[PDB]
Formats: sequence, structure tokens, C-alpha cells
Amino acid sequence: DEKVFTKELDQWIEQLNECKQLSESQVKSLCEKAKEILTKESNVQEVRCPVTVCGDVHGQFHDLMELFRIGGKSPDTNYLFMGDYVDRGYYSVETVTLLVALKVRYRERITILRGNHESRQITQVYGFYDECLRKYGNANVWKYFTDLFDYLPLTALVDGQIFCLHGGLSPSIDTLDHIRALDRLQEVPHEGPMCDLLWSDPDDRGGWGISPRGAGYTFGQDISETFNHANGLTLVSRAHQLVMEGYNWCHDRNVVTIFSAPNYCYRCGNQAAIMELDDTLKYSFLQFDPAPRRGEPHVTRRTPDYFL
Amino acid sequence: SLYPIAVLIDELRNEDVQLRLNSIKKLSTIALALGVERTRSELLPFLTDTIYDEDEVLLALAEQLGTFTTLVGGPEYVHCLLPPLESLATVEETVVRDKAVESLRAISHEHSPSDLEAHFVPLVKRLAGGDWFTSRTSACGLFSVCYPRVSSAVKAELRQYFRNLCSDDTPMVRRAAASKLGEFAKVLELDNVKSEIIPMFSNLASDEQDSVRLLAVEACVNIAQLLPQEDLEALVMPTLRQAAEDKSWRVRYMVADKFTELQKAVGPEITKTDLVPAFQNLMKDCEAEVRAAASHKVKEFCENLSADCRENVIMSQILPCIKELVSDANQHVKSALASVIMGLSPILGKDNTIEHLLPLFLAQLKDECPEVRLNIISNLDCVNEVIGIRQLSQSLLPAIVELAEDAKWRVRLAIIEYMPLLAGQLGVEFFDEKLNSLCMAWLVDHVYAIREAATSNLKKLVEKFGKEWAHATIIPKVLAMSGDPNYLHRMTTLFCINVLSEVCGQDITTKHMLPTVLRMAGDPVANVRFNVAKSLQKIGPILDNSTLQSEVKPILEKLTQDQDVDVKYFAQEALTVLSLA
Amino acid sequence: NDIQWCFSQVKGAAEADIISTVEFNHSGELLATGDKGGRVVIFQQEQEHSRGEYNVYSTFQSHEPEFDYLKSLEIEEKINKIRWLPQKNAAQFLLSTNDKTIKLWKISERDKRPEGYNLKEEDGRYRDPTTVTTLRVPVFRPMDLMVEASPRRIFANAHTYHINSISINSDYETYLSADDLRINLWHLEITDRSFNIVDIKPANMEELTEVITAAEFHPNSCNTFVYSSSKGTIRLCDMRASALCDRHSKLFEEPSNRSFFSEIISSISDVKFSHSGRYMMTRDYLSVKIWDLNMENRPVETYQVHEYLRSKLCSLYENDCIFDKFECCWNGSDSVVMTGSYNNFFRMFDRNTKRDITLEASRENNKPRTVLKPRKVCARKKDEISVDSLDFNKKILHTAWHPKENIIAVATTNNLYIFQDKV
Amino acid sequence: HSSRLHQIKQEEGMDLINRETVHEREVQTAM
Ligand SMILES: [Fe+3]
Ligand SMILES: [Zn+2]
Repeated sequence: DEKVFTKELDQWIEQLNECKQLSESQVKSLCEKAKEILTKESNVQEVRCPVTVCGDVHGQFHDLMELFRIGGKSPDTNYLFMGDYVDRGYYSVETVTLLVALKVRYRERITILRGNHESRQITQVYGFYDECLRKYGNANVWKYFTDLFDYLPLTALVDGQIFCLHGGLSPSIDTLDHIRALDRLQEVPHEGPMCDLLWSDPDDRGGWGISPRGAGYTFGQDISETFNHANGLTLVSRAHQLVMEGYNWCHDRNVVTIFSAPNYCYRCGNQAAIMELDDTLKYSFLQFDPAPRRGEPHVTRRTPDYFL
Repeated sequence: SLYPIAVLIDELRNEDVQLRLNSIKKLSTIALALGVERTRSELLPFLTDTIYDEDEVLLALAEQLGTFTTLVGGPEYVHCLLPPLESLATVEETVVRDKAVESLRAISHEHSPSDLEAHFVPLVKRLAGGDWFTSRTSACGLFSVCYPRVSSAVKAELRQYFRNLCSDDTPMVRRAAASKLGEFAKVLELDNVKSEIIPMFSNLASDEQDSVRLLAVEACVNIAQLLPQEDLEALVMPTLRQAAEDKSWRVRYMVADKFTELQKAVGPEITKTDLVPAFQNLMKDCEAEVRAAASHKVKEFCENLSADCRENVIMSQILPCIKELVSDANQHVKSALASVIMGLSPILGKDNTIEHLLPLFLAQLKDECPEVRLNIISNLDCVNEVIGIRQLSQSLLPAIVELAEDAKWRVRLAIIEYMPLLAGQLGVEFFDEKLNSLCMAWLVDHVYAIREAATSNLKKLVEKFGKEWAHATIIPKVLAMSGDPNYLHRMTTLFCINVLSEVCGQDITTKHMLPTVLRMAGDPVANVRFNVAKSLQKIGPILDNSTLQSEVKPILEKLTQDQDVDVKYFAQEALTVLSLA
Repeated sequence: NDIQWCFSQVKGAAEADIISTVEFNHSGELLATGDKGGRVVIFQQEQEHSRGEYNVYSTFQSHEPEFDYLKSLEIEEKINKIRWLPQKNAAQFLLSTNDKTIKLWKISERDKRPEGYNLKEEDGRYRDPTTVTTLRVPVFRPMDLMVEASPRRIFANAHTYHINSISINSDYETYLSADDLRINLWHLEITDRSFNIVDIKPANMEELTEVITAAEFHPNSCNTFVYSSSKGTIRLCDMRASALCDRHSKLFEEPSNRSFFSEIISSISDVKFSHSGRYMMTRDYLSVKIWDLNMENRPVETYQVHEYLRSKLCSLYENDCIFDKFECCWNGSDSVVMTGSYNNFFRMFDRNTKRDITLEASRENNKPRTVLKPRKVCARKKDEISVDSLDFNKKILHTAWHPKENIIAVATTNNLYIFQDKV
Repeated sequence: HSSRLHQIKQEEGMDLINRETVHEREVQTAM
């Protein structure tokens, strides 16, 4: 029955909250049920207000716990993560597992989009593959999650007015109907609309431009204004770019970037932010600092006990 | 039925540390099955020196060897356990050696006096005179257990061996000797303590190594308690004075850290003459660490002063130094004072507290650092019984308001935790006029953690002021949030009802809180709706059976028909828990 | 007067094989060397004064290549420094450090193994457990001697910049590690935290003007350590004064050579305390300066490693040779100091006689107990070597002196040379 | 260019965004 699994899934969430990884067998079962839920979702997921929108976390699990402490615990608070759940963090396995576990348990409460780092190529370069290999001794866990990433929706639309995606606009996309026509069940292509949606960035330069990242494109204010009017959008919620203040309006408030990883890579020292959309669709921003780590920093200018 | 034992024995050779570790923890089972005679001749030689040297495995092995006396044949053959422990007392890991020394001390008591001089005392000599200083380091901890139960001739040899350790070239050995100097003197005769312990104590206290000298402070406390008070001036005080004036800040830190322990040992007479001037210097020490350590001891040190001059000394000598510390640049020094300065009010009395202590409290309440302000607020009970809180009320309130509205939410969290403590101290009347608004403002804070903390704050406040106050003051205001346009704030009302129902009782819950929960069941937001189902589940038991069948049941049944999956699940769960359907 | 050094051994022959450090242990019986590949090779002297040859004793992979996923950069496995701990017991302990991590390695000898099984044979052939009735405990048996090296502790994640020095305190507890801008104090048995005693990092990196080049603990005093800067000044700190050593107790620096390269050549690459501890030696690009710790204003002795290169600094700057970090080392009695040079030349300076000799570590003299002929460099009489003929690729950066005997280890790019006094 | 002090200044300028962006292009260029 579903009841027995639901209680089992609840136990996993509590275990994951404590930052304890699930077993390889458990992960495999979780991923299999995740695909059944995700496969039914469109490339442009219809999200209903109220909801909290979050940016990149990049496996910073302790900061993810801070995010919940600020925005509230699921399922009480509806959440919408815009990708980049892994890499550049000591706890990518726990970070992605918890979010996936919540999605299976509360499919209607939490929505997870696909970020550029949700790719087989990227994950092997930036440490997620290593983390799984070290924490499990084999690539099976990495194989499961990378397969799961293919089913993650590319974009979400909140009350038909706010459009949320990881990367940004694309030259090949002019209407949301074009996005719905894409085939997302594949590895992140190096070119095309799917690649651009996960790699594009806003820019001050007018019109389209060459992306310094080597993928996607840079779009100016004129592009954003045309896209919003064409699709009747009020705002384009965006992620994938570091911002010191957590959020950064741009293009005459047509595009807003949200970054949810405080002290990015434990070095940047930036502020993280999450955008809360009220029941009336009115938006508010909450800025938070990194969670105080227990028994840290390792290097301190106060005399340690062994030297006192 | 010996197959399970065979698995454990073979696993000792297993490469897997976890499997090998598990077998070690069950050595009692293996030894029990093998037999007493076989254990001495077969098991112990295998464990005498194991090639595998994982710290966890060796640490577990040392623990087991300390409980093997019965398994080896009782006290008659207890000495057979020495060779396994002697090897463990030589490894490089410190914790393993410490555990091994602990095991040796435990089994030493079971050695007969003849056995000690035949098997145990020679073991101490081997470790003491060993070529590796790890063995010599372990030897320091074994002298005290064997010394009492040996002849005079053996005792003289032990004291000579201990003396050599105190003069060892390796600082590691000398540190161990300094650490164990106090306990070894406790078993020595008073004549030998004056003649032999003191020269060793004096030499170690003047050692070149700072890490060795600072250990002499602990030995000072132990030796002082042993000697008569009249002999402290000649033997102990000259060394203690040097420690307080030691160039190394680390040595001075230990004096400050254990100043109260020194105060008890030396006695009131020495405290006035020597410690009080020494304490003043420590509070004015150049190193911030020393001053912070001294600050913690201000309250305890003043309390222990003899009543003949306690008040005069504090006012004339200690109090002026405290004033400088209040304005200390270092944040940590000021924080240390705040947690203990409040304790001087009972000693000095009402008049002195108002004239001298009270200005200091006001100065620290206005300090920029939140930690200093929080510390003063958290320890107001020490001053409440002396002068009354009313005098502090007009000065506490501005500090509380600033903390309650601090930009950093974690700072706001800290003050919330002390709110019930302050509310009781300040009284119901003061809380309603001044502090009630602050508590409500937290419930609508942006940060969820603050709202969660405020919700639990209401329960603690109600537990003190009673049901009647909550109904008149709190309940009508929390229910007002039910109409908040933000669904996060509306759910806060349900959270408040969950904790309030536990205390407000059946009558208040049914008549005033229950109707609000039922009304919110039609909330357009699914998040609110299934929190109503959870809320009804928690407060359902408190309600009467008639109410459950009349009102709660029809509402829960309607929720099970809700389109949203989550609402149906929790609605079904609520009925099952409440046994309504 | 001069010590007649003789060729004793040559060991070694790619980039991975290039030796990056050399260090005798306290007793001098063991000699350890590290290379760019992260490997550590320990040679043990034959104990059949002692002039026994050195033979391979242990070999292990100290550090492996790694990628910094936070900064998105590769981490070199090159071994920067090797430091031996005082012998605690039969085993041997040494600290091995790369740019980012310090590892504590235990080298121990094992000469016995367990033997005997209850549920199977030594060959691994199992048997029916039903027939197993009598238990037997395994018994250790002698085996051929083998040397095993294992990592006991890892000190990582503490340095933002590249580690350049590690030095053990005389208290047997703590050691320091100095990166470009920070010095951290470690406890040998604690890895989860460290104490940052010195931090010269400016608020704005655009104003950066000095970087720490080396740091060392005083051999005897537990509270004294020094660290040199790229500007050529040595700051002596006293840990007794305060917990944080930002305020130095002494500053050593000297007040016709104000050339464009003066700033570059003045950087101190190595600083060494004398065994007695009364004197301090520093090596810059062109000179070796010996400082009396009671004289801050100037050194008591100064020696020129290679004056002929002073006029060729322009060429050296172009080929990057000017940035080489040469090392220096005292002898057991502190009477002679050794430092390297180019063209496989290494220099010996005798303080008592103020005499200098230039020696070449070359395979051309690969015959045991053959006297090394002193070399002469001329800017050309018989047997002299022209300056223009010097090969600057052949650099002797790392050298070591036996703590008690007249035995020196000299490391070329790919070969390790051991020389002994004529006996 | 080869001075360690100069390297740190360069390392501290390309710190926050540039280095990650540079490697991203390198990874993309490698394909
Ligand atoms: Fe991204
Ligand atoms: Zn990202």
C-alpha cells in the first residue's frame, strides 16, 4: 500500500534533515518513484501561488537548513528551487536527496527545476561524482541521480505572470509554446534552446551577445521587454549567477536574479536571498547569512584549548 | 555450538577493521569459551603485541584487558595481564596510552602486596627507565597506585625513580611528571612531601618550557592542601608568586583560571596578603585572555573573602579594577564580566549596589556588543532581591527593545529565550504595558525561526501568568492574525493555538480558540487547510467527546473531499487518530 | 683546514621524478627526499663515526593530485618540506607537506605475521564447519622484515595560500605552518582546528607589499620563532608576550646596488637557526647572511654565493632563473654553512677561516672515495670554467648536512648525491 | 609575472566570478 511507503519516506526525510545519507538501495527506490512523478510534468510547470522561489544551493546542506529556518519547513511553505543542487559542496548527496525526497512526498508543495549542473558532464568535473564515489564506493548512486535529472522540468510559470528558469532567455525561443515543444528527457545539449535556457545570462549590452561561459547567450534589456510583452509576463525570475546581495534587479525590473547559496563555495562571503510570492502574487525578498557551523571555523585567532 | 566462537577468533586476523574491532569487543566471550588455562597460555600471547595498531582497535583492546582478571584465573594470575598492557602503554597514540595506564591502575588493586613487589613494581621500573619516552610518560601515572602497599625499601626506590622522571630531558616526560606530581604527593608521607616533593615542585615551576611551568599551578593547589597553613609561606608561596608574575602569558592564565582553587587552599590570611594584590595585576594583565579568565572569577573570589574585610576589600581594591574592565576594548573580556558582575550586589548590599554597582550595570546595558547586553539581562535575579527591579525597569526596557528589533535575527532569537524569565521578574503589570507589544510583533516576523520561537514563548508566559491573563491579553490578539492576507501569518495562528491549547484548558479552547480553527478550514490556500487538519488532530484530545462528534467530525469529513492530495491525507490521518471515522 | 669531500653515492636516473626536498632525521641514520610527483623515498644508512652507505628503506605516495572544486584549480602533489619528529618509539614519524595539506606519516618495521585458522587453511580453502570441534588461537610467526608507511593524521583546509614552511616546536607538541600571508600553529595530535598566530594580509590586496617566504621555530626556546619576508627582513616573535604574534619583538634588516632587480634579489628564500641557536642564517639570491640574534641592525657575517651573476641579472630575469629559491644549511658544529648554486655547483663557507670552496656534483667523478676537485669560475686560465658556459638549468636548490658527521646530501634535478669526508 | 607577490594580486582579482567562468568556458571548449 502507499501508506507503508509514506511512513518510510517520512523516516528518510527526518534522517536526511540530520545530514545522514540514505543507503544505495534506498536511493535507487527513491529515484525510480521520482521519475514516475516528474515524467508527468510539462517543460513549463504550472505553479500556483503562494510560493517561495530559491536559487542555487550547490550542495551547501547546512545553508539549505538555514533557508528552511528563514522561509519555513516543508510542506507548510511551498518552495520552487531553480536548479544547481549539487557540486561545489561537501553535502551534494544529502542536498539533492532531501529535495528529491521532499518532491516525492510533497509533489504539490515543492517544485524542482533543472540547472546546468544537473548534467552528467558537469557533475563529473565539479565534484558531485567524486562525492558519491567516496561516500558509497561506486558510481551507481551517481548514475541514478544523473538519470533522474533528465526528467526535471526546464522552467516553471507562476500564476501565468512570473516565469522562472535557471539560465535565461534563448534566441531560439520566442513564446512559451516553443518551450513546451522541446524534448527534455536527454543530457543537457551543448547547443540549442535547452542549452540556452540553462546557460544564458542577462547583460547590459543591447541585444544578443556571446556568452563568456562558452555556452548560451547574453541578452540585453530589449530582449527581456519583448519576451515579457509577447508572453504577457510580469517578471522573469532567474538564477545561475552569483550576486553579493542575494538578489539583483536588472533590465528595468524585467529580470531578477536570485542566489540562495550564502558564502558561495565557502569563500565568496556573499549574501543569499529567497523571493516570497504572496497570495496576491506580490513579491518580497528575504536575505540571510551562512548558518553558524558547529565547531568552526577550523582556523581561529582565539587561543584553542590545547594551547591555553 | 563452538562455531560462533571460531568465527570471532578468525576475524581477529581479518583485514576489515570493523570486523576485527567487533571481535576485540567480544574478547570476554572468546576467553570464556576457551577456558581459564587456555586464555593465559594461548589468547594473551596473541594479544601481547598485535601488529594491527588502529587507535580504535587498540583503545578497545586496552579497555577489555582491564576487566579480564576473572577470565585469567582471578587475582592469583592477574600479573599475566601486564605484558599485553605494557605494550599498549608504549604506543605513540596518547589516548591509547592513557587507557592502558588506566587499565594497569585498575588491575593493580587486585595484585597482592607480594605480587606488587614481584611483578608490578618491576614493570614500573622498566617503563620509567625505558629508552622510549612514550614508556616513561606512561610510568608517571603508575607510581601513586603501587606506592601505598609496598615496603619502605621499595617506597624509597619509587621516589627516586619519580625524581628522575621530573628531570627527564624530554619535555613530554616532564609534563607528565608535573601532571602526576599532585596525586603522588597525596600518598607520600608528610615528611617526604616537604623534603622531596617541594624540590621537584620548585624545579618544575621554573622549567624552561612554558608548557611545563603552567602545569605547576595545578600542583600548587594540590600541594597547598596537603601542607599545614604555617608551612605554606616558606614552601609554597614563593613558587606561587613567581607563577602570577611569569613572563609567559600562558602560565599567568592558569593562575587566573584556578585562582579560586588557590584561594581555598592557602586560606583567608594568605588570600588578603598575597592573592588580592595578585588578582588586581591579573585583571590588568596585558594579554586579553588573562583578563577574561580573571573576570570569570570576580564573583567567586569576592564571595570567598573573609567577612572581616570582604566588603572593605571589594570596595577599595577590587571594585576600581572592575570599572576599567567594563570599558575594556576586548569584546570577550567585557562579556565575561557581564555574566558575573551582577553577583556582587548581595555582597555589597543595597546602598553600595546603588552607588557603585548600579552605574556599571547601566554602562554595560548600553554596550554596542549584543553579547554583553544579553549577559546582563540574563542575570538580573542576583540584583532583584537586593535593590528591587523597579529601579532597573526604566533602564532595562530600552535595552530589551533594541535587542528585540536587532537586524540579525539570531540576536532577536536570543532575547526571546529570556523573555519568560524577564516577564516573571518584571511582573504582569509591567509586561502588559511595555513588553506585550514586543511579543506580538515577533509573531509576524519575516523569519520563520523567530515566529516559531515566539509561538513557544507564549506557552511559557501563560504557564506563569495563568489562564485568565492569556484569555484577556493574548488569545484575542493571536486570533486577529487569522485575517492576515499572507498565508504564512495565517498559519501562525494555527501554530499558536496548538501550543496554547495545551495550557489554556478545555473551556477556553472550545469557546474561543476552536471556532477560529473551524472557520479557517475554508481557506483558499491548501497550506492553511491541511494545517487545520493537523491542528484539530493535536487539540482534538483536549476537546470533549460531544464537541468532536458535533463540530470537529463534519469539518474533517469535508476536508477528506478536498481536491488537494495533502489535505485529504492529513484529514484522513486526523480522523484515524481521533477515532472519529 | 678544508674538508676533503669524496664521492660516495649517486641515486635516481621526467618532471615527476625531480627531487623537491631533502632532510636527514635527528639521529642522521635516515635520509628522506620528496619529488614533484608526491613520492617520499627514505634511505637508511648501513650500520654494519659511521660511513656506511645509504640504501632504500621505504617508499610511499605522500600526496596525490587533487582538484579544488571551490576555486576550480588543480592542487599540486609536489612535496615542499619534510620534517622528522623526535623518535617517540621504535617507529619513525615525519611531517610531509604540499602547498595545501600536511600529513603525518608513521614508518614502522614489521617482522612477524599471524598464522593458524579454525574455519579454513592458510591457502583460503574452506572446510565443513560441522567438523570443527576444538578451537585454536592463531600464533605469530617470524617473517621477512618489511617496512610499512601509513598516514596517521591529515592537517588540511587551513591555508588559503600555498604552504612554504613547516617547523616543529621544541615542546614536542606543536608545529607551525606558514603560507604566503598566514602562519598557523598546530597540535601534532589535533587536526580539526588550528591557531592563526600571524596574519599580515592587508585589507585591500591592491596594497599588498610583503609575503612570508619562510618561518622556523627556535631549536631550543619554545616561544621563539622567526619568519622572513620578500622585502628581505626577518621578524623575530615571542609567543610569551601575547597570544597573537602580530607585534614582532625584533626586526632584522640592513639599511651602489640600487638596480632594477634590487627588489627581486633581496627576497629571502630560506632562513635557518644554528644548532646552538645563537646565530641565524638567511639565503637571498646572491648572498648568505649570518645574523647574531642580539644585533638587529646588520649581520655579523656575509658571504657571496656567486658574484659573477650580479652583472648577468638581466639575462636571468628573462629566463625566470632569477626567481629560484635556493636553500642553506649549517653543519653539526655550526662552523661551516652550505648552499647551492648553478651548474651543479654548491658552495661551502668556513666561518672560522673565512675560506670558500666550489664543488661540482657530477657523474663524471662517479667513483667511490674519489676526491672532489675545487672549481673556479672566471669571467680563462687552466681548469677554470667560463661564466658564459654555465648551465642555469642545472640548479642545486635542496641540500642537507648530517647532524653529526661530515656527510652531505646534495640533490640535483633528477639525482641525489651523497658525499663523505675523506677517511 | 613570476613574482609570488604579483601572483597573489592576480589570484585575488580573478577570485569571485572570473575563475569559475573561465573554467566553464574551458570545459565547454573541451566539450
Ligand atoms: Fe547554474
Ligand atoms: Zn550555479
